[PDB]
Amino acid sequence: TMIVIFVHGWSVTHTNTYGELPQWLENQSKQGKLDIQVGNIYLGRYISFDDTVTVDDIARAFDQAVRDEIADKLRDGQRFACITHSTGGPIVRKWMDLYFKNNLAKCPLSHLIMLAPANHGSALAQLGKSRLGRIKSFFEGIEPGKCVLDWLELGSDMSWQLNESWLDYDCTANGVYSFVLTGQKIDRQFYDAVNSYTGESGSNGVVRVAATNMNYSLLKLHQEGDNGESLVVAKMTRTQPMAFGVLPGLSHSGKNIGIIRSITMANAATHPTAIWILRCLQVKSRDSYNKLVKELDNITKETQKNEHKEFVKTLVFTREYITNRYSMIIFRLIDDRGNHLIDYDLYLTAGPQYSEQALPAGFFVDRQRNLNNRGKLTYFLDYDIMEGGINTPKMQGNLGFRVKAYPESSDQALAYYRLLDFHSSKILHPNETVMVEIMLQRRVDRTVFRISNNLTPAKISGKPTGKKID
Amino acid sequence: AGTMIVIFVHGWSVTHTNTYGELPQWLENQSKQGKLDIQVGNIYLGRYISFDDTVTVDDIARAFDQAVRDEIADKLRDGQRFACITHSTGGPIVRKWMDLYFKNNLAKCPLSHLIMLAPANHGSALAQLGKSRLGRIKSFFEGIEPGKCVLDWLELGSDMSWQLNESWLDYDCTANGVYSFVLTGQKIDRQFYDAVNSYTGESGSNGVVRVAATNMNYSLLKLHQEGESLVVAKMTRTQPMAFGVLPGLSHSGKNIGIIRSITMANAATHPTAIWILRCLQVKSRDSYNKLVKELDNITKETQKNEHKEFVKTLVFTREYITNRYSMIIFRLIDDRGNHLIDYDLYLTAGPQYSEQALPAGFFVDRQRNLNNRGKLTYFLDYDIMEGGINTPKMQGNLGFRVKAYPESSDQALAYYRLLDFHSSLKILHPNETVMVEIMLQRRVDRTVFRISNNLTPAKISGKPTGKKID
Amino acid sequence: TMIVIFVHGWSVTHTNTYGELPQWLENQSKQGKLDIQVGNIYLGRYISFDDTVTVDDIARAFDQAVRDEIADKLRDGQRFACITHSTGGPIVRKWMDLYFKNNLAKCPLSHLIMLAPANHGSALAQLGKSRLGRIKSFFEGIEPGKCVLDWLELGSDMSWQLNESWLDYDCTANGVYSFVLTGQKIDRQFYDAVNSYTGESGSNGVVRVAATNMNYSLLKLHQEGGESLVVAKMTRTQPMAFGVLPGLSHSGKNIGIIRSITMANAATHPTAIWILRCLQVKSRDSYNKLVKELDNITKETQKNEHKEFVKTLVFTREYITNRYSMIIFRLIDDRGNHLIDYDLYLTAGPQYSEQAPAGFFVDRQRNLNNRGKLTYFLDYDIMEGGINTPKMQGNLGFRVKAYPESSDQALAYYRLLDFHSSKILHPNETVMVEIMLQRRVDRTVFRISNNLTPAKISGKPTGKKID
Amino acid sequence: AGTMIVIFVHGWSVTHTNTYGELPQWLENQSKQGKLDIQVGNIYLGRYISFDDTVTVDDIARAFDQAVRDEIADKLRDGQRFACITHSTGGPIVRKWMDLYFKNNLAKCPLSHLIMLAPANHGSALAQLGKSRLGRIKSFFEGIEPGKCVLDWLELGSDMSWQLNESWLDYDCTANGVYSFVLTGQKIDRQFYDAVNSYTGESGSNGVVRVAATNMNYSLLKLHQEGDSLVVAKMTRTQPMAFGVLPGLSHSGKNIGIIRSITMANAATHPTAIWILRCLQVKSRDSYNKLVKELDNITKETQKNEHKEFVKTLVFTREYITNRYSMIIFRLIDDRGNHLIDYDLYLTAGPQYSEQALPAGFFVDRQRNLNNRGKLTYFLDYDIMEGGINTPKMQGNLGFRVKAYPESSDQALAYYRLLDFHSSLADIHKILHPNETVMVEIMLQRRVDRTVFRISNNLTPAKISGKPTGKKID
Ligand SMILES: NC(=O)c1ccc[n+]([C@@H]2O[C@H](COP(=O)([O-])OP(=O)(O)OC[C@H]3O[C@@H](n4cnc5c(N)ncnc54)[C@H](O)[C@@H]3O)[C@@H](O)[C@H]2O)c1
Ligand SMILES: NC(=O)c1ccc[n+]([C@@H]2O[C@H](COP(=O)([O-])OP(=O)(O)OC[C@H]3O[C@@H](n4cnc5c(N)ncnc54)[C@H](O)[C@@H]3O)[C@@H](O)[C@H]2O)c1
Ligand SMILES: NC(=O)c1ccc[n+]([C@@H]2O[C@H](COP(=O)([O-])OP(=O)(O)OC[C@H]3O[C@@H](n4cnc5c(N)ncnc54)[C@H](O)[C@@H]3O)[C@@H](O)[C@H]2O)c1
Repeated sequence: TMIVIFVHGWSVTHTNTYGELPQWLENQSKQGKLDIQVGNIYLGRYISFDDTVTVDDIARAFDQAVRDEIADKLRDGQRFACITHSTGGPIVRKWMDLYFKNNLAKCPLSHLIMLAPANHGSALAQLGKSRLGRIKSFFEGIEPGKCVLDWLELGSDMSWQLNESWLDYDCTANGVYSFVLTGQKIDRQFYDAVNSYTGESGSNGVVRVAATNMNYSLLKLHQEGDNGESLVVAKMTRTQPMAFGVLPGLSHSGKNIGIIRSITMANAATHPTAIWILRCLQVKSRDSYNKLVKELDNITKETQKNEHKEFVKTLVFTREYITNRYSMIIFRLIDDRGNHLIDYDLYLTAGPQYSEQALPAGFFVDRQRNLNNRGKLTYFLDYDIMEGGINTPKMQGNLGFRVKAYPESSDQALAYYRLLDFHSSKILHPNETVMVEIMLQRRVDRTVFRISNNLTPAKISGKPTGKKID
Repeated sequence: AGTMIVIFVHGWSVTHTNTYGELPQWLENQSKQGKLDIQVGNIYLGRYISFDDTVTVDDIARAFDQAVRDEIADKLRDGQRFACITHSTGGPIVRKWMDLYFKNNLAKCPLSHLIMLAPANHGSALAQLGKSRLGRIKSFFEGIEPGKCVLDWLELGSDMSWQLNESWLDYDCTANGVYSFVLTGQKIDRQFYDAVNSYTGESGSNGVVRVAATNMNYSLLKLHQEGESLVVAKMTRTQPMAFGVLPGLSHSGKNIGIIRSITMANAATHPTAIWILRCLQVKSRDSYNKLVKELDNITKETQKNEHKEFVKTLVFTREYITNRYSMIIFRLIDDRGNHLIDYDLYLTAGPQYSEQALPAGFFVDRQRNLNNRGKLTYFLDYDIMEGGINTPKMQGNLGFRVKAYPESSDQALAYYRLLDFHSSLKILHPNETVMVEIMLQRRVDRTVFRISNNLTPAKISGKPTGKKID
Repeated sequence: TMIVIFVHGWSVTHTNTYGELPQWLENQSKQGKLDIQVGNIYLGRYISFDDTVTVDDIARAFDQAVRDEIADKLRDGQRFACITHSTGGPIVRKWMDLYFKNNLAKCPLSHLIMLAPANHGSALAQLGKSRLGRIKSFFEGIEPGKCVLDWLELGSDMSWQLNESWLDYDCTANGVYSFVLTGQKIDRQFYDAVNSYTGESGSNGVVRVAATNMNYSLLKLHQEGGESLVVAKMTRTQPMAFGVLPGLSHSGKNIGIIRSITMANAATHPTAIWILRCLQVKSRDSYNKLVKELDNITKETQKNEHKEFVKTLVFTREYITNRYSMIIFRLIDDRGNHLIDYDLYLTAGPQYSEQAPAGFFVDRQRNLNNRGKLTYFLDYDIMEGGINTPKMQGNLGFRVKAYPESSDQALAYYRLLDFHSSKILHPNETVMVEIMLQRRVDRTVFRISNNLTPAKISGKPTGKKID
Repeated sequence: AGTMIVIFVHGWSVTHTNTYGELPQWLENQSKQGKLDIQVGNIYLGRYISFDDTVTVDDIARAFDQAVRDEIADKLRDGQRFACITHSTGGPIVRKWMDLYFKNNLAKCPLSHLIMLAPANHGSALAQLGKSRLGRIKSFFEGIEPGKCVLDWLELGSDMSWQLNESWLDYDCTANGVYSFVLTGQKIDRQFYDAVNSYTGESGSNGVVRVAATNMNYSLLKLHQEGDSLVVAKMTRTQPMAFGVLPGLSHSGKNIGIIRSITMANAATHPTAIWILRCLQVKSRDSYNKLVKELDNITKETQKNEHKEFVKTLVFTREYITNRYSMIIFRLIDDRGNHLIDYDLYLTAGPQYSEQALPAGFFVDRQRNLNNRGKLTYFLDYDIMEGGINTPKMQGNLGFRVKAYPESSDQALAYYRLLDFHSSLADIHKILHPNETVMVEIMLQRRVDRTVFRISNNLTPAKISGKPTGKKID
């Protein structure tokens, strides 16, 4: 009654990317642990190395591939589970959005198990097609498709569109049980030295675990107050809870410790991914699901506690690597007129007074700005260093945002924005991404247009009246 | 329930209200003699900022609303309505202001008349030349360089002018007690022909804006591909509006500026002053109809007399041929929502429409928009087109052929197929622009995603099936 | 006692680009009309469709291929003749410049016959790699190397550099006999409706007649000086054989200048005819008589091809092809900078009015990598006809103004230059026009004062200039 | 029969001559007390335009010569020479001036002393930050946005910076009676730190210029790829110049600006006033060489006292570590004249020269020039590196590895070969010196395969194969 479909990631050119997990599940079903008839396990192959192919298209082609091989079985009423890796995750989420956003109860997918999904993007996607194809994790010279890489770029418009659309989902309430499994171990033998993201703390060498999590909040900040005063009003929303687990000592790819690539028949019984793939596949109820959620999070705590400090030693060097728990902000800033702000300055603030110079030492990990939509900003931060120094008596747990959009207020300004200030701290969570959309009031001065019945001609002064228009 | 207000609106790079010539002084006196009902002090000079890089057209239209309320909110509340006499970009400004504030209830927009002097309603070919290069041109000597965002508005094939004009397809000013008129000229002030820029003397233009781009009588043909490839044509058209081409008038200049060259002494004989007075005297649909025919007659008289111009000097003899012209603005997208940038576009003619059968001399110019490279503005010679195509061996045919890439090939995976629209005398009209939005069928090959239950790992072939997906 | 090597053009993937001319030169030699041993005819094949391969690469490679195959025969005192087509011409010209610039008496090349070389560039190159590859004749969809396009875009730095070096050449005096043979016929099937250059008058569909000629002048105008102003300096290459053959396009089996040559039509093919004559030249006299005969063929061809009437059951059209002139402008200043923002004017008439003949202009192009290189394409006949009249006194000049202009605030600017002359233009010829502007800096850019009381720094110009 | 003349020239962003603090009046009164021989009226305040986009550094140098000739022509004719005291970009400008008029006859240059305070001789990391972002920085609150041509010059690894400073390799200021000096500081004025641009508080700088960029004791390093892969290296170095890292001084600001904070009430105890007065008194090869010995001593003590700073407010406690750093400026060309832009560069250390063996914390910052993509400037911590490399297990080794593209592959036709260079932190002939910039020019051997051109006398037409021969052409 159960069908299983594997979906790989980008820059994949061989179906052994799935390791030996497919054979395992078929072999496990033969022993009564799964109800998968012979021939109901499918290996998915899709073309991710084409510059002309967008993400939507592959989601359209996935639909065509599903109806093609198993329309008869879906008519009988079987439903399938999705075990994806890397881009496969976002692809299937798009396919669901393209075909079942508002009738998920009638979607033929029964389970969706995502392995290290770049649900909120990969920092390396901005590196390009050629500079990143050189990294042996892809290899060829110029590997993955440009349009796939536009999607995965941090602060991507399409990424925001699909994830804000997914804010409304309720998979559990509709009989769809989704999960996310990821690791935070760097396969240090493949660290590209002149591309630090490959050994970034908080990642498996490719995707940051905070980008894997499907538990995230959208925070909308609207500027108000006429010419003073009131200013910012906040409204926050959150996805439905999803089973989230950071498993121990598993990187993104590679036979050695690849989250899926490292699965063999011999080690499947003790492979964290193999073990938990199955337990998720076994879910058939709401209580079973929620018991798996509270089990997975417990593991997440354990692995991130056990992988906090690492001492690797060669005959040449001695090194300690610190891996904490992290967070991610995707900032979008628009205005009340439809323009997308691209020129601005954004500050995190803290202290009794919400000063931009007060955040604890070491709060920052990385700042990236999207190439196509420049006005999108993705910050990568150390939640543990922050929360540690944030939550004290004389800092009071404060954290805020200050956007200085441009052009700024001046004695000659005619269309400009004002300083926006927000004071809070719950915005950030460990191993979580946050989407902050900040809407500013575009302020046009009355001088931009004036009328006077003084019919004696005169020069048109660019003299601002210092008074805004309604 | 009685009285008339008049508000003048100038054009771009205007820094002095003498841009309006002496037309305000004239109308005040004409109303004093009983030819209009305009109380003393109800004629207004508008002055807005067009030389600011930060100020948008939306900004100015919004600022116009505040300027109106700021000065004549009381009178409007008394049941008074104003007539906007606009010049150049002032027209696009006022149209945008009706769209922002009163589209779906024009019946009580405070505007009763809109007389539009030489407005780049469908853009100005000069805009793409740039800010610095244009400020140095003889058409811009009288002011400062133009705003970057204003220039983004008047660029041929611009998105904003497209958005505004498609919205104006649904307008109906006449039925709502709003009488709009467009008046322009087609004479080149040859003393201001920029040498290294032919647009400043382009036939069918007044040195700045093309006659066809001033007309508000335009169509929108949406051509959708279906499929053996098929095409479905659907066209709509604006409501009839008064349109006049007056004799021997340029865009600006004290010599023959359509409004700039109006003095107290020459107003009685000035074509602009005469017909502006007539237009303001309309208070009925029948009066509107009568003016429509009378104005069209002036267009045919004007374009008959100005067909040839003989310039002789002690140094050279020259003949200038100004005919009647047509304009297209092509938009090209696909059925998945993407906006296409790479395509080849053909006009067709003959028995079954060869791209090489067009009459010699059909072409005047084409321009590709800088921000949307998929927007194509063609400028053609309707006389020569119609003259050759409406013959027995030509059978009065015309069509479009679009070749968008990636094209069909063994490289397929993702591509488009040719479109052939087969039509016409109608698509073209003299002194008229037409918007041709063509929706393509994006085809995806099935190997873009396939699933197979053969658990034996294998390489992933990028070879298309030759069969598209749904 | 002679070797022949064929060199092809860009986007060529098959040796048949040379038509059947190679077998024709082997048979003509066997009949006693040339002294070529059997096996001394060579087909050169170089890669032009690789984005990473440069013209410098291909030249360096030509030398290695020559040495790899005929080092034996070259030391035995044989020397070879190169018959080039399209970009193959510039390639040999570059090789020539890499290994035998200072001593053409020791170069193994004895003859160079160039078939429609875009020696001064091709207007098509700017169209891009993708757009050009879609032209059915060369069809593929993205084809030629981008570095090849960089060399062959009008006004490119490299072709400019190679050809400035060529004002110092004199192949004939060094025993080397050079030739340019081209046509001006449009193969009208290959006309691309979205790219009008494909039928441009004054071209063979790809190369303009004035772009293949090696008879050009490099005119240098140095603005000196409140006033005083212009100084002119013109240098010109040594004479070369230039022939415009009848009824031949760039490529295609129908009327390709070399591609349409067959075993059966070679005797009447204008190319095969004059290729044999060019190879038979062996002295100053043979070269000079050949030169003038090509001049007669050029005037005969261009007089018969002035008007062409094409006929179809759907339309009847008339094609007028005149003789055209190309100017290539280079604009720098007395400091080494390359000027990008400026307006350029042709001026004519008694007062040299930039506003003064109708139809003078055909095309203008701005190079994509060097923004300051401006290429004119002009109708010489219409030009000469309108200016060499009583009321226009045959005058022709330039005017340039680089930005910043002299302004109320300008501190680093340029002064208008005005050249008066006319010989700059000749039909079927390109002229390279380098203009050195005088960069003027106002003193306010730097002042010193012993008034030690601090004060704000005003940037208002003093109205004076620094040395 | 003369006295000396002194001319101040400021840096970029300067709209007011108070940028020089009160140093000029101090030098006037100090001369009045017999400590200098400056006649009244022989001290000049220079003002050049740094905020105009149309104005290049070459135009500033040109204008300086005209200004000097406009004001003190007959003074210089009568046998007088002037001392230059510069701050920020004024340093390079004068250096550009000397190069335009006296490159190879410094014995005939009217300048007798050059005292540069915070010259971005090798550029400022802030220059890459466009002239719009940079005018928003609170430091130059009083100043307006730069001219773009000054930025292009100040940008790290700019071609024009490489040219002037490469021409300065053959200078010998001391041997021609010209006494030049570099006196900088490394204090961060923590009050004006722009939190959106961390360079403004970068360790190893004063807020604008890194200590490695000020110094004129630098080396040019050439690595020529040879073989039929072997490397041949040629190192060249400038003549010793006075170098001083003075204590507790930032770039600008009346609080602790190296020159902006100078008043007459604090001049007697201002390190910059003390040492400038000493430089101006140099009148021999002897006094000069012993003045640089003194500056080396102060440079040392300054960086030992400023290694650790602790700022304590009621809200937070912080500790800032500042060590000694070195700047590598990479230029990459090939033997054909082309400029290699696409490549990757690995510093390698330890036995067997592994890229993955560099000492932890070796790196501070990397920047790729905007106008010339082939220029790579690395900013490195010398102490952490020298500490980790000059140990038994590391054998004191440091090398370079550049790959260059296209690389060796089945593509081939025109490609490049791996360059492996080995040497350094030995203290005998090392490549990195503390508080120093090093210039590294990398020439790769462009390799073309024989398939790019073949000839054959088999006259039967055939398809042309782009299949690489795997063998190269000379
Ligand atoms: N590359 C990474 O792994 C990484 C790490 C941290 C942050 N980021 C951030 O991602 C964004 C893009 O990364 P980026 O590397 O292009 O920015 P960058 O500032 O680090 O480098 C800019 C350019 O210089 C190149 N370059 C840097 N070091 C080089 C070296 N040793 N050899 C050859 N080329 C070298 C880079 O490839 C890039 O083209 C930036 O915001 C950056 O701060 C990237
Ligand atoms: N800006 C600095 O102080 C700094 C510090 C260290 C290294 N660098 C290096 O200098 C080079 C260029 O500097 P960069 O800052 O442009 O590179 P970057 O990678 O840090 O940022 C790239 C773009 O994102 C913008 N941006 C980043 N954070 C922002 C924020 N909070 N608010 C508004 N805009 C923000 C930046 O202005 C920039 O346009 C890079 O190689 C970079 O790695 C810069
Ligand atoms: N195998 C791994 O997992 C791993 C992880 C981190 C660092 N390392 C290695 O440890 C050593 C110390 O690095 P770190 O942790 O102090 O800082 P880092 O590795 O985070 O590097 C900091 C910056 O310098 C770049 N860089 C790193 N190594 C380089 C090299 N050999 N050559 C040129 N650029 C390089 C990086 O891309 C980054 O921009 C490096 O050799 C580094 O390659 C290895």
